[PDB]
Amino acid sequence: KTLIEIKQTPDGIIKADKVFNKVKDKISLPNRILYLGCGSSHFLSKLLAMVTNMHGGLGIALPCSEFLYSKETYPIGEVELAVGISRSGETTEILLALEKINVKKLGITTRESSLTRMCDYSLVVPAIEESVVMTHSFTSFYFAYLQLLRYSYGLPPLNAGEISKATEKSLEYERYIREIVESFDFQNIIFLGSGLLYPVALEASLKMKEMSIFWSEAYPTFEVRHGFKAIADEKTLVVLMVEEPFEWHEKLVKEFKNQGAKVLVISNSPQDLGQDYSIELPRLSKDANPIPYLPIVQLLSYYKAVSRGLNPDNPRFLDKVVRW
Amino acid sequence: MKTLIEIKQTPDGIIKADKVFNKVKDKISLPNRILYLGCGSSHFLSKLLAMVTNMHGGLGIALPCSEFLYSKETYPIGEVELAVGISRSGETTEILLALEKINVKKLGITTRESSLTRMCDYSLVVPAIEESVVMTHSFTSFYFAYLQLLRYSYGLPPLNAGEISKATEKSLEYERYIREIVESFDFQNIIFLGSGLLYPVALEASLKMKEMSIFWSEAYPTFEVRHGFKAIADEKTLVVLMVEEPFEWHEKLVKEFKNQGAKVLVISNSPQDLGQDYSIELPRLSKDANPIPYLPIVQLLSYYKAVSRGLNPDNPRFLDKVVRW
Ligand SMILES: O=P(O)(O)OC[C@@]1(O)OC[C@@H](O)[C@@H](O)[C@@H]1O
Ligand SMILES: O=P(O)(O)OC[C@@]1(O)OC[C@@H](O)[C@@H](O)[C@@H]1O
Repeated sequence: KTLIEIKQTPDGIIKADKVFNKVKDKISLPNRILYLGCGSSHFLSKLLAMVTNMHGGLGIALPCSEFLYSKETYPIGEVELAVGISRSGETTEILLALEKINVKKLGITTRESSLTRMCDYSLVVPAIEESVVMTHSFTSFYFAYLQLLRYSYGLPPLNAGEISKATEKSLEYERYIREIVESFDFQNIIFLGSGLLYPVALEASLKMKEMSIFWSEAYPTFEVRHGFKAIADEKTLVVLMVEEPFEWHEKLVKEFKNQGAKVLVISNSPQDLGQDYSIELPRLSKDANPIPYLPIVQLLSYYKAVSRGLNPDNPRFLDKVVRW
Repeated sequence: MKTLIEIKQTPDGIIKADKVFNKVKDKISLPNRILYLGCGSSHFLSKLLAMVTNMHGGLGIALPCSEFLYSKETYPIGEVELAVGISRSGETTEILLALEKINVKKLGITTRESSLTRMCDYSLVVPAIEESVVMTHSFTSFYFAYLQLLRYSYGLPPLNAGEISKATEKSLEYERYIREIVESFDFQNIIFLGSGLLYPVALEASLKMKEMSIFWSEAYPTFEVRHGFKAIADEKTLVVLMVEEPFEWHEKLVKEFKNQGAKVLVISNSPQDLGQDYSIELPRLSKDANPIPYLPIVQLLSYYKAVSRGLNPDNPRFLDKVVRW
């Protein structure tokens, strides 16, 4: 089901737009927003917090358990809205977190659930997934909320059709991605991204980790030179995700190749940075631009998993919903 | 070899830090809104400082230098009353580039007079000198020096340096125990876990293992690990749980990892048996200083694992002591 779900990304964008239009005039997102989630939903929370800041607001993201047990170490301050993100809407930690919150609560989930019952409003984006690994729901949740955020902040709406078609372009790379997995049997991998693409790198790494029971890491693009690069050699694939690369990116690619690693560049640029593999995606509004990158990293993780005889639908030791 | 010698200078580093603090305490006033910038281990130290700043009623945010340089708009920086640039060498290009773009007051934290100190309004020069490419005792020394300055600035009483230094001497007493774990359980990957102030310590611990042993190491906020990340832990994995005051969930988590076949080392300030295979109890200190004794433990673990693999922690492959552009 994992592959089928990744391929439903284009439709997920359309479903998200529909939900946005249904609730847009029922809730107005404020300036100070706290985002809470676990696992992939935490990485989505980080992404939402980032785009909130990008558009002039003040967003902070924290893992549910850190809010539950160590909130004093985080710069939360006054919260005008608390957003709880949970694909299942049943994760014990998010429910525990929200019951401690008194301010307005907005839930983001795929279904009517325990979560929606404890929130004042909710974005129920029906990007249903049977797989334990979150795929198109991440992308769909992001778009639905982004539309709502832009709307609340007085910005023009994004073109859902254009963005959905952009993800169809990402899916055209399926065979090429399969070829990467077939031609280079990497033993570990590093995902790199800056700004909005950093949370995407974190999510990408988790996809690879869950689906492939793999050694995968993720870092803000240039932070990797600070010790982290020591574990990259001829058995490593480095995935650099960048919208508009500059000289430092070319130097970084060269640096990794000098260590023997192979480099895959996913960008919105026609520039040759010296990469071994290249995936060019349609450039969109800066805030929506990360969307087409998700299906690419999801497909890469899926095919690497299959190449190891693993079942991405039900990774060993994992539960679909973490409960306590 | 200098790495082990440097790890063992942790106790003295605390004393050196206290001396610097007392020399500059009335020359530097720390504000409410502070931005912390650093790279690599210095970034993880920045996260720790930002957290303790929040813990004490201030507003601290930490960012890797390059993210501030090229993607600051995606972060909740807001109004900055002070920018703190952390760099052991004081020569990292990214920190120099970051600070020159800032107009507000700038404080540097480094081990030596350098390019960094020359562009800051003032600096905490803590002479915890290190020849190893891997940062060790300078991390805790920098932390203590600033922590004292923060407490003083915020009207709180001073921490007892001698007591904290002694606490790290207790950490070092576990050297044999740690060496023997490395010699008996040949783990192939490792996961460090910590919450609150111990999360940045887990991040730093993981980097120490990564740099010193060219190892597969990961770090996560304690309970976040159940959310998919735990899939890579099995009988070849050592899970290191760092916790000051464990409760019911910690015992359950330890048991969950053992059920996957992994062995668990618990480093805590509690005598409670959570079911761990290995146990290291450290002296409990003031909440803000409590993380200090944990550093030499993880540094020693990374060092011995490196030696067991015939690797030289002083000069990890591919690494430059100072990253320049
Ligand atoms: O709170 P949710 O978004 O339902 O889910 C959070 C999550 O960590 O739960 C356990 C696993 O299924 C993970 O793959 C998933 O991302
Ligand atoms: O800015 P600094 O704190 O000098 O150093 C930052 C750092 O990443 O530089 C490269 C290596 O030596 C690393 O071990 C070190 O932590």
